[PDB]
Amino acid sequence: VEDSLQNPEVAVAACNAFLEANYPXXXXXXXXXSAVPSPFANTLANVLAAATKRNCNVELPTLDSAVLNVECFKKFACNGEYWQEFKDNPIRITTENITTYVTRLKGPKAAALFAKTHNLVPLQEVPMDRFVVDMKKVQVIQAAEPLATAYLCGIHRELVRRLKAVLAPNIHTLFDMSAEDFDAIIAAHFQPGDAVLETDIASFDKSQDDSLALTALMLLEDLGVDQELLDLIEAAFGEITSVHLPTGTRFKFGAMMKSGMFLTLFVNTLLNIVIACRVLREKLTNSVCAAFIGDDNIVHGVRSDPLMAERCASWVNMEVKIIDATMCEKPPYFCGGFILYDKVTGSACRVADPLKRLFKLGKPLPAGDTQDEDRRRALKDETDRWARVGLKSELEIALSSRYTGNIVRAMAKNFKKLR
Repeated sequence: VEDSLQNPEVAVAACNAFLEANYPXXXXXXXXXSAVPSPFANTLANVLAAATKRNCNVELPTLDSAVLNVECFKKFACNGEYWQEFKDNPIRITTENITTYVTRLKGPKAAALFAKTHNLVPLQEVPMDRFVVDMKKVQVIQAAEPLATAYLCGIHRELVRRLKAVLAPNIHTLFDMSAEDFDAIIAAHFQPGDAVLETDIASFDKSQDDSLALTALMLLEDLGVDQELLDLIEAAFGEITSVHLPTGTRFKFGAMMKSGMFLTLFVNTLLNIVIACRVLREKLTNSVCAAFIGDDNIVHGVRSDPLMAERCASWVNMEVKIIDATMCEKPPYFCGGFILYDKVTGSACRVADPLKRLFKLGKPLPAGDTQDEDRRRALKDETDRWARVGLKSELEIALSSRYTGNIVRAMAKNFKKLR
């Protein structure tokens, strides 16, 4: 009955019909990791506008809600340490923090000559005046742009791991996390029949609650982001993330804006954590494992109640959407894939996602673009992962939950599915 599919064109037709039926190492769709238009990075622009209204304009019912948000975040997801130590010591990036950037990106002698080229006095904080200038607020000196980019990336790395410092051992973020670390975390705590609360947030591309922007600002301040770093980020992006990008247009941005995108994703993940602290409360603290990335989160051992939703809707312009899931029954989704249970090995693993991979190969690929796995071998090997018998039934029920239903055989001829 599955014999037609091993023709490539019946396969592509079944894929088109499936992807029409359900139309609406860790692809989240340095690093430390025909559509609707939205700004370059909306949430960062919101945060900087809130920073401007911190003094230019002064909003109780929003600032009080922001305070309640920060205190829920600090009580339900944090161990309770390093807050005064992080406030009393704002983030300052050294010349060593730039070496470990230029070496890990281009090499040791590159960093030697770079520091050697900008008088990077070692063990010393990088003096901001070497790459930003006041006007008579601040502005990037157009001469040395790589320095500003490197020190923005240093801010990003320090923010990431300081968040890692403040959070409780059960709260996990996908930053700085190797695939095998995530594998171990997933395998230790996910057995067949476990309850998993999955959550999506589909509105980080639109105006915040404004209390959420002010919350993110306060949490960045508590992490060590002072007014000077704020001024730096303003000069870097305060005139860039107010503009929408043409949908259907390829852009090859510089590194400063990949870093802007990075702390945008960071602020989004922070807001995800605070929203989960807001909805789950104690059930988040006592979970043995909670994972967050961007607008994706899963929480182990927690099941919904009729009254999570009256708080899920408590945000304007936000669509916070719960999903109840059960290991091997409702296989949960997280960050471009499912959490299945390989059960020849007897452990839970995370594997990628056919709907998203196929909707991804629905777009054309040129030759100038590097192809680590061209001609659908990146598809061949995870077809081999989800067409082996320790996974395939758990996956077919996962897709019964998501979405014939045996498209994995149709996925094996490559350039036909692009259409």
